[PDB]
Amino acid sequence: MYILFREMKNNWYSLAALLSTIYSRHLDVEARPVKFEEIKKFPPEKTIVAYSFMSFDLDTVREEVKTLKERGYTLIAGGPHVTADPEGCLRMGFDHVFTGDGEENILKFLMGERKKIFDG
Amino acid sequence: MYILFREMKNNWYSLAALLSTIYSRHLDVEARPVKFEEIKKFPPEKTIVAYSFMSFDLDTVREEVKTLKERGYTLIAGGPHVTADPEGCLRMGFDHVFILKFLM
Ligand SMILES: [Pt+2]
Repeated sequence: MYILFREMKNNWYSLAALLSTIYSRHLDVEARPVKFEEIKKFPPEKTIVAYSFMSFDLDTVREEVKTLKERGYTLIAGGPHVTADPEGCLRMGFDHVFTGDGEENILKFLMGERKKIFDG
Repeated sequence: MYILFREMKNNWYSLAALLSTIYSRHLDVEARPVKFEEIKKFPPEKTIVAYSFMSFDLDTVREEVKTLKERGYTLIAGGPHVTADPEGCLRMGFDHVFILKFLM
């Protein structure tokens, strides 16, 4: 009772750090949370979608990815699953994947680093 | 330019069946999706924290479980890694593992 809470991981990046760095480094980037029905309010040419999921969700992720790729977005992903078999996620349609901690690696990506796999 | 984050938000929470209640039913019980670096401001005596995690990041869970328990927070848990060896998650400092029956 009395104010229940939630914690999830979704730890593969640090949001606060990400927003902080985008702010401090004067990058041109807009980070927003999104439900799949949300977009395309955003042009795929200018838009990157980042994914985090468990070993589950793999069937609907595989579906959402193929759709979003058909609509010509850029897809990156991280989290507990992506850490193990990042190659599958790459063969799943993701453009760039991030194993382990991707807090620093994601910033390198936004700054132009094109690696298919960012180690963590 | 635009980076959009898609969270899957899988739940052991039995949909809104168990959830939509704490909103609807509970005047004295409160629910909301949240994250860390928060939960600090909330009173430890009253607050419940429901963790969801994999075998990965099990060090961060333990580390946060050490801080929150020392501060007095009551922590619950559920998930794939909580399912397998809940006794381990219990020794980790979680008060109960997996819902509406408990909150009463
Ligand atoms: Pt999880």
